[PDB]
Parts: sequence; C-alpha cells; structure tokens
Amino acid sequence: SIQTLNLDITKVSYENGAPMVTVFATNEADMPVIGLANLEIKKALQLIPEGATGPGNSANWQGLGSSKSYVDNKNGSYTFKFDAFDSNKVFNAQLTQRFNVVSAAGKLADGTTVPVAEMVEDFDGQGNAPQYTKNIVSHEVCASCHVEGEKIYHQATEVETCISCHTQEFADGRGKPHVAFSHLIHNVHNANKAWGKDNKIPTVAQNIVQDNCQVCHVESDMLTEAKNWSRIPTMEVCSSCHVDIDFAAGKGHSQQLDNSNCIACHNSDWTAELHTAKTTATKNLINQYGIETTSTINTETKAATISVQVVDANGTAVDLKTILPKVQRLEIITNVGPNNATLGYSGKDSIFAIKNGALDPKATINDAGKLVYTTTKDLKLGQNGADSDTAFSFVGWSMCSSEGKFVDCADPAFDGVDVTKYTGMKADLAFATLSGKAPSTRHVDSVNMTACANCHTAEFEIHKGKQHAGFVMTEQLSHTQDANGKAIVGLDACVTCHTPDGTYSFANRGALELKLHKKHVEDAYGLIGGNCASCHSDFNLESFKKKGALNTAAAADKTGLYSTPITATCTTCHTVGSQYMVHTKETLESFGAVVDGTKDDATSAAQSETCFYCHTPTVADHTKVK
Ligand code: HEC
Ligand code: HEC
Ligand code: HEC
Ligand code: HEC
Ligand code: HEC
Ligand code: HEC
Ligand code: HEC
Ligand code: HEC
Ligand code: HEC
Ligand code: HEC
Ligand SMILES: [Ca+2]
Ligand SMILES: [Ca+2]
Ligand SMILES: [Ca+2]
Ligand SMILES: [Ca+2]
Ligand SMILES: [Ca+2]
Repeated sequence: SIQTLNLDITKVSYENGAPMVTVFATNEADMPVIGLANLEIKKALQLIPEGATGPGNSANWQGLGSSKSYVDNKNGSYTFKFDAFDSNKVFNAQLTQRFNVVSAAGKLADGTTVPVAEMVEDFDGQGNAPQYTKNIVSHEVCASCHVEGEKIYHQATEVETCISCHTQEFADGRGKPHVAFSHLIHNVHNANKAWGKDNKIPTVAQNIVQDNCQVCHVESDMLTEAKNWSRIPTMEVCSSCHVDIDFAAGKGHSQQLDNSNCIACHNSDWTAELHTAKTTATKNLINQYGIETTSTINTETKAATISVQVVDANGTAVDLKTILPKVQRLEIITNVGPNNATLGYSGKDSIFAIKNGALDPKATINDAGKLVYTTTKDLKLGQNGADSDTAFSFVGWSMCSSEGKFVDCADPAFDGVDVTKYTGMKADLAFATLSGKAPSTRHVDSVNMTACANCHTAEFEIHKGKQHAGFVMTEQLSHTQDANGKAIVGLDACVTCHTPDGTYSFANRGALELKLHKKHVEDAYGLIGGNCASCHSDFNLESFKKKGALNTAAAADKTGLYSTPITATCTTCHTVGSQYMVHTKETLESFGAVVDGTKDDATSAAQSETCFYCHTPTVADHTKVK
C-alpha cells in the first residue's frame, strides 16, 4: 500500500533536560502517515571533533542512548522522550547532536503495508541547525550495488545507521578495533585479510570493487567532509587493506606510535592520486579513439563485407595504418537474425582481423584507411524468415599499452593473458540486409548497459583476456532511444555468440536469455538475491513471439537438447526436477512446453506455451499469477 515512508525530525527541544524529539512521517504522495507502531530513535549521538582525541585522529560519534517511547500525535507527527538519556553523563551542548530514526517494515492496524525507513539528522546542542558535521559518504552509493531497501549484511538498510552503531566508542568498548565502521567497510570489500567469525575471504567483493575508492567516495558539494578519504590518513583505517604493516613495531614502515604525522608525508593530493591513477589512465586511453562500422551484403554471393573506420576523440578520421603497430587485436563476429540468431556458435563467422600489429591475410586496409573484411561462412541469409534477412556484426578491439600510454605490440605471439599490457576499446555493431530493406534489430528496452555499469563501471572490458580483446560497451552501438531521448546501449550485440544454440558446449546455457541469469544467480546472489530490477527496467514479454527453441542441455552423446522459449528462460533459476520448481516436466508439457527435447520439437512448439495465461510477471513482482 505505502510505497515510500519519509521521515523528518521537525523539532528537538531540550527545555525539560533530556531532548524531546518530534518526527513527521509521510508517504510517497506527501500525505501524513498515522499509526506507526515500530518507530524508534535507534541511537542518539554527539560529535567529538576532528583531532580532539589526538592529533590526526578522526572525529567520533559518542553515545547518548536510544528510545522506543513515543506518542502518536494523530496528525503524522510522533513525539519521543527518553527514560534514561545520557546514562554516561557525557552530554555537551557545545557539540553537534545526531539522532538515528528507524521505522520497521510492517502493517498499520487497518492492514496497510508500510516499508522500512531509516534516516539521521544533525542539530546543535539546543536543537537548531548544526555548526559542524562529519558527512563523508551517503547511503546512495551503496545502492549502486546492494539492493536498496534490503538489509546490507545485517541490522539495517542504510549506511548512516551502520555508522551510528559501529562507532569508535563501540569498538573500544569491545576491545576490537576492527569493528569500527571505517575499518570494517574497507575490510569487507578487500581480500588481503579475511573477516568475521567465519573467516570469509572477500574474493567476490574484491573482484567487483577492486579497491576503487570512487565507488563510495564521491566528492560532492552536499557532503562537506567528502574529501576525508584522502585528507585524514590514520593507522586505524589505512591498515584495513594494508594488513602487513606494524606501525608500532616499525615493521614494513617507519615506526609510528600515533597518527600525529601521517598527513605530513601522506599529503591529500598523493593519497587521492595514487589509489585512482590506474583507472583514471585506463579511462583516458579508452576515450582516445573510437570506431564507426558499416556492413553491406553482396546480393549475389550473399557474403557480408565489414568496413571499420577509426576516429579520434572529436570523431575525426584516423587512417588505420598510422596506429596498426599498436592494435593488439581486432575481432569481427557475424551472426544472422538479430531477434532469434540462426547460425549458432559453431556456424557464426568470426575472425581476428588483427593480432599484435599484424593483419590477417583475409583483412586489408583500403586506400581510404578503413579495415575491410568479407565473411567466409555461409550466412544462410533469408533461409529462416524475415528476421534472417538481417546479418549483424560485432566488432571488438584492443590497443597495446603501458603505464597510461599506447605502445607498440612488440611480441607477435602475445597471448593476451597479462591484462596490464593492453586496453580493450569501444566496441561496435553493424547491420546489413540481403534484400536492401531496413534491417531488423533486437529489442533493447528491458535491460541495458547502464544497469551493468552500476556494478561493473562504464569502463567494463567484457571478456578481456586470452580469448578476447575486451568489449567496452558505449553509444557507438546504440540504435534507439528511451522515452526521454537518452541513447540506449543494448546488449544485443552479445547474441552473435550467445545464440539460441548456446555457446561452445550445449551444456552451458549459453543463449543470452539464459546466460546472464545463470552467471548472476550462481555468483551474484549474495548481492542481488531475486532483485530483477538490478538489471531490468521492464520485461519484454512480447519478444517471446519472435523466439524459437532455446538450448537448455546436452544429451549423453553431447548433441544439443532444447526447450520452448518461456520454459527455457524461467528454468535457468527454476531447474526442472529440483526443489526450485513445483511444476513437474509432465505438467509443463501439458502447458505446451518442450523440456530438454530435440531442436525440431522445441521449434515446432515454440509458440504453443500457455504460461502467460496464468503468469503475469512484472519487474516489481515477477512471481505474480492471476
Ligand atoms: C549497516 C547496514 C551495518 C552493516 C553493513 C554492518 N553492521 Fe554490524 N555489528 C553489530 C555487532 C554487535 C557486531 C558484532 C561485533 C563483534 O564481533 O563484537 C556486528 C558485526 C558486523 C560485521 C562483522 C565484522 C567483523 O569483522 O566481524 C559486519 C560486516 C557488520 N556488522 C556490518 C552491531 C550493529 C548495529 C547495532 C545497533 C548496527 C546498526 C549495525 N551493526 C549495522 C551494520
Ligand atoms: C601515520 C600513522 C601513517 C600512516 C597511517 C601511513 N603512513 Fe606512511 N609511508 C611513507 C613512505 C615513504 C611510504 C612508501 C611509499 C610507497 O610505497 O610508495 C609509506 C607507506 C605507507 C603505506 C603503504 C604501504 C605499502 O607498502 O603499500 C601506508 C598505508 C602508510 N604508509 C600509512 C612515509 C611516511 C612518513 C614519513 C616520515 C610518515 C610520518 C608516515 N608515512 C606516516 C604514516
Ligand atoms: C548487465 C546485464 C551485466 C552484465 C552484462 C554483467 N553483469 Fe555482473 N557480476 C556481479 C557479480 C557480484 C559477479 C561475480 C564476480 C565474481 O564472482 O568475482 C559478476 C560477474 C559478471 C561477469 C564475469 C566477469 C567478472 O567481471 O567477474 C560478467 C561478464 C558480468 N558479470 C556481466 C554483479 C553485477 C551487478 C550487481 C547488482 C550487476 C547489475 C551486474 N553484475 C550486471 C551485469
Ligand atoms: C559495488 C562497486 C559495491 C558497492 C558500491 C558497495 N558494495 Fe558492499 N559488496 C559488494 C560485493 C560484490 C560484496 C560481496 C557480496 C558477496 O556475495 O560476497 C559486498 C559485500 C559487502 C559486505 C559483506 C557482506 C557480504 O555479502 O560479504 C558488506 C558489509 C557491505 N558490502 C557493505 C557495503 C556498504 C555499507 C556499502 C556502501 C558504503 C557498500 N557495501 C557498497 C559490492 C559493493
Ligand atoms: C565503499 C565500499 C568504500 C570504498 C570502496 C572505499 N571507502 Fe573509505 N569509507 C567508506 C565508508 C562508509 C567510510 C565511513 C564514513 C564515516 O562517516 O564514518 C569510509 C571512511 C574512510 C576514511 C576515514 C575518514 C575519516 O574522517 O576518518 C578513509 C581515510 C577512507 N575511507 C579511505 C579510503 C580509500 C583510500 C579508499 C580507496 C583505496 C576507500 N576509502 C574506499 C566506504 C568506502
Ligand atoms: C583498500 C580499499 C585500501 C585502503 C583502505 C587504503 N589503500 Fe593504499 N593501496 C591500496 C591499493 C589497491 C594500492 C595499490 C595502488 C596501485 O595501483 O599501485 C595501494 C597503495 C598504496 C600506496 C603505494 C604503495 C605501493 O604499492 O606503491 C600508498 C603509499 C598507500 N596505498 C597509502 C594508503 C593510505 C595512507 C591509506 C589510508 C588513507 C590507504 N592507503 C588506504 C588499497 C587501499
Ligand atoms: C564470442 C566472441 C562472444 C561474444 C561476442 C560474447 N561472449 Fe560471453 N561468453 C563467450 C564464451 C565462449 C563464454 C563461455 C561459455 C559460456 O557459455 O559460459 C562466455 C561466457 C559469458 C558469461 C559467463 C561468465 C562466467 O564467468 O561464467 C557471461 C556473463 C557473458 N559471457 C556475457 C557476455 C556479454 C554481456 C556479452 C556482450 C557484451 C558477451 N558475453 C559477448 C563468448 C562470447
Ligand atoms: C542482470 C544480471 C539480470 C538480472 C539480475 C535479471 N536479468 Fe533477466 N535478462 C538479463 C539479460 C541480459 C536478458 C537478455 C535480453 C535479450 O536481449 O535476450 C534477460 C532477459 C530476461 C527475460 C526475457 C524477456 C526480455 O525482457 O528480454 C525475462 C522474462 C527475464 N530476463 C526475467 C528475469 C527475472 C524474472 C529476473 C529476476 C528473478 C531477472 N530476469 C533478473 C539480465 C538480467
Ligand atoms: C533467476 C534470474 C530467475 C529467473 C530467470 C526466474 N526466477 Fe522466479 N524466482 C527466482 C527467485 C530467487 C525466487 C524466490 C525463491 C524463494 O525463496 O521462494 C523466485 C520465485 C518465483 C515464484 C514464487 C515461488 C512460489 O512460491 O511458487 C514464482 C511464481 C516465479 N519465481 C515465477 C517465475 C517465472 C514464471 C519465471 C520465468 C518468466 C521466473 N520465475 C524466472 C529467480 C528467478
Ligand atoms: C495456471 C494453470 C498456470 C500455468 C498455465 C503455468 N503456471 Fe507456473 N505456476 C502457477 C502457480 C499457481 C505457481 C505457484 C505460485 C505461487 O506463488 O506459489 C506457479 C509456479 C511457477 C514457477 C515458480 C516455481 C517455484 O519457485 O517452485 C515457475 C518458474 C513457473 N510456474 C513456470 C511456469 C512455466 C514455464 C509455465 C508454462 C510452461 C507455467 N508456469 C504455466 C500456475 C501456472
Ligand atoms: Ca528536520
Ligand atoms: Ca532513508
Ligand atoms: Ca579484508
Ligand atoms: Ca556504430
Ligand atoms: Ca500461440
């Protein structure tokens, strides 16, 4: 019923001794919410300033108590009192005061569902606006990866709440420096030491965050202490990833008995630059060059000719001969039928037109300076309906590089394993038709690269390594816009290899409709759970009408097994015969499905599934049935 619960602390009065704190609660339509039964001041705190506990030391939140004692004022406002405020007798009205207010998800008496809500607000010692703050990060950055509104590890859903409990005082009281939040947060994302009573090595977190400070530390003229990540070096925080130094013993570093001198040597400019230098340099290299690609079909040979034009940052022609010795790889993959690929993985046309500065004999650089290549595999154009009139070609490429500069590829046999020696560049996509009519294109309206980049960054070099140059996905291969006129960067090019017939093995669930789900349900569940909205804005259920069979298994003789397309898509996570699927194979067949059968049988029955008579999935709730 209630979609968003907003909370504001509207009044703080110390006239009776302890503070009386009034909270106003509204819904998404700014209407007052009456009847909250689980509202609480989870923490009352005050701010010991930067350096007060010692030179170079951080500011600290000192505890003043908590309260679940409030009156519902029957107008959207609620007033708290404290039964035992400041039991430690440390209250100081010269300090900034903070209140952390939480409302548990649940149902108002009338049965109205109410979602969780959390907030903090800061004041001076009389309830006016605060004079100074410790605002370094905000909850929004975590939501780029962790599902907004769900608990992050435990206890709460917003970082300010974690920060309000995991304080220096908290850590000191337990004799455990590592549980102070500014140590913990880096610890749990970095694999140099394990964490928890379970000794978990953060392998997955490390591979996503990659120690990149800017995924959480965003400079902003909203958070006045945002630059603290580089301006306040301390042994307590810096040791979270730098785990082998003993400052006390003077091992692996000069002896430092306190934090008095860290900033004198570790100046802010240096700390900020050093931790961000590699990603900054890589992003600079990626944006040095681009490509613009065309494809045409020879109406008589029915082969496709792909032409690639390198351009500079201003989009000005660069003759490929001039940078050829620095091109590490350029690869071109062509399939047919962008809505239901027809050639399979084994039947696709593919070539490394360039490897380590050298042109393949099948590719040439023409007099206008473009690379030109003509397909050699049977593209079977027009052999499978109107969609098969269209060939689509994916171009990926890389340039050799060292320490932020492009360099010559001096080793023709360089295998691409050492990713520090080259940079994947912006990939491209080109369409051509046998008929000469406009090309068909795949829907790109349900998932796009912007969603992938929330976790992997915009500079994600997909598949970079021994097997591929690294595909960087950008507006270069956009062919449509959203309702707002923003270019959509689709993943439709990936279908060149991620075909309905699978990838190199029929046991991989390689089709694109299955592969992203399989990889992420297996390895990203700790982050995403069942949150389809992590990737999807919508489900394009109409797209199923353009699909045929999808490969779902390998037979014992290693031949391919296939399912009708809706069943195939759902069963990636809901394996037939497992505890994750109630419908038996017999029942699914009674709904028109083919389950791990022949390609012919699955193709014939592809538009015979009755699943959507009952199932009405939306991204908000994919489990919905009539
Ligand atoms: C906000 C969403 C968070 C997050 C991300 C974490 N916490 Fe807590 N936490 C609390 C207590 C009493 C402990 C045990 C400490 C001990 O071992 O003595 C923890 C522990 C953790 C861990 C494990 C850290 C480790 O190195 O072992 C982690 C990763 C963690 N928390 C994350 C208590 C609280 C709260 C008290 C009201 C609040 C709020 C939070 N935690 C919030 C969060
Ligand atoms: C105050 C207690 C600190 C803290 C928290 C750190 N330092 Fe230093 N440090 C200095 C030099 C010349 C180096 C080597 C530079 C380099 O490797 O490029 C370091 C190294 C570090 C590290 C990184 C350790 C690593 O090998 O990765 C860290 C995390 C670190 N320091 C923290 C020089 C100085 C000083 C000059 C006399 C002073 C004082 C400090 N550092 C103080 C601190
Ligand atoms: C948008 C549809 C995409 C695409 C194309 C990819 N991702 Fe993710 N990803 C996430 C996590 C936690 C992992 C596992 C990391 C690990 O186990 O070390 C992955 C893995 C991948 C890969 C494998 C290569 C790699 O970098 O590990 C690939 C190719 C890939 N993904 C593509 C996390 C997320 C998200 C967090 C909510 C989001 C969103 C995405 N990924 C989105 C996409
Ligand atoms: C992507 C660049 C992330 C951002 C931004 C934040 N987190 Fe994260 N976190 C991320 C991953 C891939 C993982 C590992 C998940 C897994 O299955 O291993 C984590 C892990 C944590 C943890 C430990 C719990 C765990 O699941 O291992 C915590 C406590 C945590 N993250 C907290 C957290 C906070 C508070 C963030 C905002 C400051 C935050 N993370 C951002 C990826 C990313
Ligand atoms: C999210 C997964 C983070 C990443 C990646 C990095 N930092 Fe961080 N840092 C994060 C949080 C939630 C906090 C606590 C903020 C608070 O209000 O308490 C911090 C804190 C720091 C600090 C302490 C600043 C202070 O005033 O004491 C430092 C020095 C710091 N972080 C440094 C730092 C560096 C150098 C990083 C890249 C290697 C980095 N952080 C990444 C969250 C996250
Ligand atoms: C994990 C999120 C880290 C935190 C917290 C801190 N550092 Fe760091 N540090 C980290 C990485 C991944 C690297 C390698 C950077 C590179 O690309 O070379 C470093 C490196 C340093 C260095 C240079 C050491 C070297 O190998 O040449 C220094 C001097 C350094 N870090 C200092 C430093 C300080 C002062 C920190 C607290 C403010 C700090 N680091 C935190 C990862 C992480
Ligand atoms: C052929 C040149 C490919 C293109 C173009 C793309 N991918 Fe790929 N991918 C390919 C192979 C041979 C494999 C391994 C076999 C398998 O099916 O798993 C993959 C694998 C993936 C995975 C899984 C990764 C894992 O660690 O398990 C993902 C998530 C994936 N591929 C995604 C993906 C995307 C988004 C692409 C377009 C940018 C893409 N692939 C293109 C081969 C090829
Ligand atoms: C990113 C890791 C994703 C998550 C999380 C979820 N889905 Fe997804 N989905 C993803 C991709 C790359 C594709 C292929 C798009 C294409 O061009 O083939 C899909 C596809 C679907 C579909 C097919 C309809 C469509 O919109 O294309 C469905 C019905 C679907 N996905 C459902 C679904 C559900 C129910 C999810 C949460 C449990 C979910 N997806 C998460 C990527 C990702
Ligand atoms: C992984 C990306 C999934 C895809 C693809 C599909 N579903 Fe799903 N589903 C997924 C999860 C993680 C869960 C929660 C499991 C649990 O803990 O209970 C679900 C759940 C459902 C349900 C509710 C289960 C029940 O009580 O019956 C339904 C009805 C459901 N899913 C339907 C469904 C359909 C029709 C799908 C294809 C369009 C589909 N799911 C795909 C994960 C994933
Ligand atoms: C009505 C006669 C249905 C038809 C036709 C199909 N499904 Fe179904 N399904 C139905 C119900 C009532 C449920 C349970 C809902 C709940 O909330 O408990 C389901 C469940 C599923 C699931 C989730 C399974 C699980 O998590 O255990 C999936 C993935 C699913 N159904 C898929 C599916 C397919 C592929 C269908 C067409 C072949 C199909 N369903 C038809 C009701 C009905
Ligand atoms: Ca207020
Ligand atoms: Ca909030
Ligand atoms: Ca760690
Ligand atoms: Ca283009
Ligand atoms: Ca039909």
